[PDB]
Amino acid sequence: EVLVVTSKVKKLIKEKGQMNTSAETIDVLSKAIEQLCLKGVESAKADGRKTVMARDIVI
Amino acid sequence: EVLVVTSKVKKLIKEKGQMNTSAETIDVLSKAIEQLCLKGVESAKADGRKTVMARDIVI
DNA sequence: CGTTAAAG
DNA sequence: CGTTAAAG
Repeated sequence: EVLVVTSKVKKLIKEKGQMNTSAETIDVLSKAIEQLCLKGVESAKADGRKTVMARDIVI
Repeated sequence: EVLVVTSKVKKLIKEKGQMNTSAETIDVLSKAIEQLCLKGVESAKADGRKTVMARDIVI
């Protein structure tokens, strides 16, 4: 379910912008990781590989 | 440094694609979270808010 | 040691 | 910020 380290995302946002982070922001970041991983699976399989690589995460 | 839950990203990729996940893939996912959070800070500040919200993470 | 509760 | 879970 939760694919981001909430404490570290909040520490980064507080330190860089002096701002809080909503529960829903954490949810969007987790869903974003999920979709990157699933599209990374498609890309590695399309190339016949058994490993998702950095080049499979299109950003 | 590491903003993704590595064990859960690897579990997701293994379960969904029967594939391994490279060290460099985890690094790209962490860098992707970092850039989303920093762009989220810019968006919330531009709107004069003290909270990064779901609508500040443009995907 | 990051997450979840709830003491101060 | 101490307690409760569970990632590393």
